[PDB]
Amino acid sequence: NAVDPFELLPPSVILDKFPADFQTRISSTKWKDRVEALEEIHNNVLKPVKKLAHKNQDYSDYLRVLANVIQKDANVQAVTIAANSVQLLCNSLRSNFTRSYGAIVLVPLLERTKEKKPSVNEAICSALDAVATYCGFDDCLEETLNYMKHKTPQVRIECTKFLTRMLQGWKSDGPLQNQLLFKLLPEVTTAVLKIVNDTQPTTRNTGFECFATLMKLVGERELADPLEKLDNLKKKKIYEYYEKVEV
Amino acid sequence: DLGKKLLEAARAGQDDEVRILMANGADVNATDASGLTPLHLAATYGHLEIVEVLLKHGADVNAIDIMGSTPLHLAALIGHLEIVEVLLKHGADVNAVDTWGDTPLHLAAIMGHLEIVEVLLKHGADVNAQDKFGKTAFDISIDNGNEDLAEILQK
Amino acid sequence: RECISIHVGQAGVQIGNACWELYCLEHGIQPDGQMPSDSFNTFFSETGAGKHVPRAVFVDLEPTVIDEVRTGTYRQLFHPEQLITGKEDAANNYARGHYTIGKEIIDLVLDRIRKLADQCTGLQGFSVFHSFGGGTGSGFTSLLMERLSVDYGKKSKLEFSIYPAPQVSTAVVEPYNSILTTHTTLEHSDCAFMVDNEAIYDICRRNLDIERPTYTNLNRLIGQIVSSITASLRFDGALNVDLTEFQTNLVPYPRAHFPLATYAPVISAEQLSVAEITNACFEPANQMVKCDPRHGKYMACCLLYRGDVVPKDVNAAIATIKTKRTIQFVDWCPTGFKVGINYEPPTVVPGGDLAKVQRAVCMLSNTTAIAEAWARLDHKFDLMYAKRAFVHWYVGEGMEEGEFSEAREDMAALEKDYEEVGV
Amino acid sequence: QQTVNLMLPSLSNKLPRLVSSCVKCLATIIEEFGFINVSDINILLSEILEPLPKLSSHADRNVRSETMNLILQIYKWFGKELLQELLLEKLKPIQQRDLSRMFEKYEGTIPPKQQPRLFQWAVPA
Amino acid sequence: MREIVHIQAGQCGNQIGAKFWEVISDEHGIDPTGSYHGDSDLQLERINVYYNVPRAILVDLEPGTMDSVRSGPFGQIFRPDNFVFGQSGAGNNWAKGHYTEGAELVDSVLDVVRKESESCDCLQGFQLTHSLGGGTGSGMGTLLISKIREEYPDRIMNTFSVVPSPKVSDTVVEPYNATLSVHQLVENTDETYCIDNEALYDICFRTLKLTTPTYGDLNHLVSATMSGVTTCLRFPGQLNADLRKLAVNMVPFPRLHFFMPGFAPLTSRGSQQYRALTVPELTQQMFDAKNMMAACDPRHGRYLTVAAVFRGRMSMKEVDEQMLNVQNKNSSYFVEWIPNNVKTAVCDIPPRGLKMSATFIGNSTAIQELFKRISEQFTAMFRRKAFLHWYTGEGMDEMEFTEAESNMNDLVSEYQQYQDATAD
Ligand SMILES: Nc1nc2c(ncn2[C@@H]2O[C@H](COP(=O)(O)OP(=O)(O)OP(=O)(O)O)[C@@H](O)[C@H]2O)c(=O)[nH]1
Ligand SMILES: Nc1nc2c(ncn2[C@@H]2O[C@H](COP(=O)(O)OP(=O)(O)O)[C@@H](O)[C@H]2O)c(=O)[nH]1
Ligand SMILES: [Mg+2]
Ligand SMILES: [Mg+2]
Repeated sequence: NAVDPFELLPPSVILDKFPADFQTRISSTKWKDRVEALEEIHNNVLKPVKKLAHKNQDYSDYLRVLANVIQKDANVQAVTIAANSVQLLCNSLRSNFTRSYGAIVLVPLLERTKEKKPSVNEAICSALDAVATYCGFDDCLEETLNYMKHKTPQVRIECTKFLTRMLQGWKSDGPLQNQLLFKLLPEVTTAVLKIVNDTQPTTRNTGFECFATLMKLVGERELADPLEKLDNLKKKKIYEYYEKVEV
Repeated sequence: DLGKKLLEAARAGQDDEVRILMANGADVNATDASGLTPLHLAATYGHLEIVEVLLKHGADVNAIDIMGSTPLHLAALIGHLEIVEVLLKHGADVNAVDTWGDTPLHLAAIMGHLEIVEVLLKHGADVNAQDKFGKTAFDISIDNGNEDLAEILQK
Repeated sequence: RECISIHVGQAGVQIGNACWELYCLEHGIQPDGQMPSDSFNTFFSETGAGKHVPRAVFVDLEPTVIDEVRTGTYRQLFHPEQLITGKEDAANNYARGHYTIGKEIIDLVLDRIRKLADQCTGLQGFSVFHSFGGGTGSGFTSLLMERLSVDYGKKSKLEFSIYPAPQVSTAVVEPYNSILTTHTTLEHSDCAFMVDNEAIYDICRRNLDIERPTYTNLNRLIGQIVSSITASLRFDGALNVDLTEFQTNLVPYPRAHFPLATYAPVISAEQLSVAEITNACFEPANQMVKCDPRHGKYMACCLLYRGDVVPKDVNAAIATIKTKRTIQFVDWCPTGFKVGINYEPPTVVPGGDLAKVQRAVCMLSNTTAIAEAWARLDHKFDLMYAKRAFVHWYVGEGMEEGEFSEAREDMAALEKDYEEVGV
Repeated sequence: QQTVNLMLPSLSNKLPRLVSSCVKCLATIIEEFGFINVSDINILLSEILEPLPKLSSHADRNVRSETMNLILQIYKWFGKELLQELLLEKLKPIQQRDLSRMFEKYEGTIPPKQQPRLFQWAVPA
Repeated sequence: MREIVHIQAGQCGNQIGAKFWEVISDEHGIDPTGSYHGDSDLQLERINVYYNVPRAILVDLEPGTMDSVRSGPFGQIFRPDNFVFGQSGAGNNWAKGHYTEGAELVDSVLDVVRKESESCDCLQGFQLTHSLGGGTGSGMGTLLISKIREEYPDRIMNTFSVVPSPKVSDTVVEPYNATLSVHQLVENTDETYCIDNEALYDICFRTLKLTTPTYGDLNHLVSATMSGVTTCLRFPGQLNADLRKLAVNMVPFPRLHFFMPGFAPLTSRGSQQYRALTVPELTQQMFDAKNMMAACDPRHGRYLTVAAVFRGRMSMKEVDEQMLNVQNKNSSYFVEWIPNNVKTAVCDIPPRGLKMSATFIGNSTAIQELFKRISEQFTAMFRRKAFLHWYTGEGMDEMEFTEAESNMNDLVSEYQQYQDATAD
């Protein structure tokens, strides 16, 4: 007995909804112009709907201006309401963000994990979770690693927590020649150890989960090689999470 | 609603447009969401002519809101000495209490409005009045290192 | 601040004619729309050519009545897109007005309302004129009111219901239709002035001295009393200057929003004092709804005088009645009688059986005795629904039988709501 | 599906007693057979759910009454989370109450364990 | 709700049908050529209802009836296309009219019905005149009704069905035919005026003192009744204006839609009357069972709903008083659980040859007496199984008779239930 996708429900189109005074309001110098412009389409145009139009709808003009703010916009509020827009698209339009869409917002989002305001990290991470659950691990696996290597302490801990989030919901079943194994020891492990051996404890402690969520996926015997090279003292922290963690 | 426009004006402080709205018979004691009359709002933000205009048109000088705040509370909190004496002259409740147990004397003492403290005191403020936690205006001066206020409270 | 009026069914439409006839005489507006002469533009808009058009929609599921509008004295006054007609009427069936026929035209009607609301800048709300017992008046209105609570939800809506009366009653099922609309229109109406056609009949037989009144007779009397209530909105008085104030002054409970209107004086065309007319406001014979306020508690009370009136005479007549009668109020009321005056004289129609009076008054009072009127409908309803009589007509036009009971419980609950306030 | 797909258009006919009836007939080709060996069930569910709003607001008492039965026979097989997302929301509140009252009186697993009637190939199987 | 399509089927159908067109053509001021020679706007205000020329379709398996209509007075006015006639006759066999011969022709009729409906601004419904003891008027009429009911389900179906009586034809199969036809009407029509030949004879014989009434004599009473009940429909007026509103305020339970009509004053064929009756006199021809067109005693049952139509110039004040009087002075005869169940309407244009008149349409439970008579005659006939081979030979099943018998008895029981009902 197979199940249904409830997604069969007819789709809705939002392109006609946008107003003429939208592009200039988002591309304005006055912060409240931008905020209201974004906030309007979120509360009026996206939040109501429950399924966007798959057929013949190009959002990669709208999505690249959400990225422009999420990355560069100095107003943390305009970021927050934008990443919640990005999530809504990726959520109400599942199976759309194959590359052009997903990749247009991916590396901007990972840059902005730098934000430490709880509400904002909430919105950015949850949107990263959206682009992941419908594009995992297309571009994110590689680019997530890149930003674990980044200089800002916050982006390290948050992009590593991201790999942890993704890894718990990592999916089967090809052969064991998925993108995770092709780059497992070469890249994933070499980069997770950089987190495990960070100067900060709160950083290191994210690596300890992100390594014990890794062993859970790919066998505590396969990775016993870099386990030995690790401190006996760090080892029992890694094992601590291994015993609690589920994927 | 004409009672809601009179709140917008009395708050933001457009002295002239109060007279316009009141000449259209607006409710002088119109309540907003949280029970705040225009007299509350003008007394918070220091619009002396708007206070005296509303009072002489029959504004409830001792009106409370959803939290038991009278306009004299809010004037003594923010520190509007001009308005405090206008309210008191129009029969304000010098020893009014709000939901947290504070009197206007509590708020003027906490915010360091020594000039308003003395005015309230001379209108028969309760110096020994306590709040929820059990603290008087005198305890606040002891707790807040304000020897200038301790002397003004025992005068 | 431009109020839009809506007229549903023959009752609304034909009372509408009487009111806009009377509005145009009070404002010196011509049948062709011109004016040789602001506060009155609450109700009328203006053409570039100096023509004053009502802010009104006329609706009927059948041409006949609205056809006479647009081939009559005031055919030029309305834009033709304002007068909307279907073809099959509701046939005294709320179900057809609300479900079967009403859904075929509701969207056209809501669209034509948007065109009048788009011309308006600071729209206040809606005045709605309709019968109770009529199928269109009950069913379609209640539908339109539901949809106006969506498309204009954040603003006021006022009812002018025609309470049914066997002396002019066209249908057996008018109790059903009354209950059904009052249930579904209860949540969507902010205030509602009932008009008992029996009282208007009684008044016209006694004070206008007519043996068998016609509908024209009833309208002239009703339109006079409607004008008295809307005078504050059309001439910029002091009291009830906008639609919110009606709820502020008269409605101290969302559900209990049914004021009793009393109008004096009604003088045949074949002068009284300020005191004499104010005493007649507490005489049941001149009420618009037949009940006994002496058996009930007042939640509020407004007096709308108009004409040759001295503000001191009013205060004397008030003190007289506040001292020399026992008008019981509820304890949680401001027990102050609100007043407003408009010095312009009551206009009558040239030819009317109603005479021009020097001064006049219309007392709006939310008394609990108006529950008596709901009891009379509820009883008639109960007798027929006990046998499920005529119910197949409704159920066969898209209506669930349960809706009858859900409505009856809402009327029983309303009768309890009136009781608990008055004890 | 092929039988269902052919007799669906008749729901949109003038005569009520025909749509009254052939909604009863649709509902009992389901309660006795059911959806099995159906290529694209999603496409089929959409095609038979599409008219159910209008049918449930149809003038005829019978057309309505016999549409709540067809609703139940779809719930009786994969309801109610799905039908409340797709169809319960749109019906009169009184209606969706009766449908819930109808689901309580229903006992037995969410998809029926055994069909009251089997197909051609299925019976020998 | 404007136009009404009229149908007449069978001999009786076209007889009382043509008589009806004679009466209301005069009343509306139309001549046999089809031209207005009236003198009042109250006449052409709602002429669009029955006319375009009548909106009338003429039907019979008996081809002779064709000529009996056209050779009549207003026979020239009817549209030639709207005559639809068979080769042979049904010969008092309901099955021949409903299943065999009448069914073969019914398509041709529906084609004309469609044609006349096609060019209607807004149809109200239909109007069929026919007899129930016949083969064509009953069998093909009821089959026509169902065939329209399913082709036009958003419309009213209104019949003037005349009941057979031994006093007018000694044919014993009529109880069969009328029972089978009532089994149809209770399921297929919104309202049915029960014209009883038993009562038409008893009025022509006893009240009008005619020793041998002819069809023409009975048809005079009918045509005058029909113009009376259709007065609301044909002239401007507030109350009971269109067919649906009438049925809404007349029929509280779908199966109990058989009205007992009656009107006043009862006149002979072209006789002279004294001083126009007074309003209280007219009013006192309601319970007066000698004015009922159905052979039933209103005293023996209860009125569910009543419609009164007063025609002529008179005091609206006095009519209201007299009707409000007669209701409460006989309060035990009007059902209590339907308040304001009696409705009165006035039309200023009186009928032809009378200064005042009053028609009394009533849904009285006493009508069960009528269905009792038909059923007892049916059962007496059916228990001995007489003449069944006629019906069965035409494809009918013996079971049908049992179902129609039982279904009419359920109809009688229902009337008896609401008669004994209480408000308490
Ligand atoms: N006072 C007054 N009452 C009226 C007027 N017109 C109708 N009524 C009353 O309204 C009630 C219902 O009649 P209508 O309003 O005409 O019915 P409707 O709204 O047109 O609905 P349908 O005709 O069934 O489609 C009746 O009881 C009448 O007595 C009027 O012009 N003035
Ligand atoms: N009142 C009246 N009754 C008739 C007339 N002609 C026939 N009947 C009755 O109708 C029944 C016979 O049916 P009929 O209409 O003649 O047969 P059809 O031609 O097959 O419909 C008997 O009960 C007759 O008494 C008529 O002109 N007037
Ligand atoms: Mg009407
Ligand atoms: Mg014949």
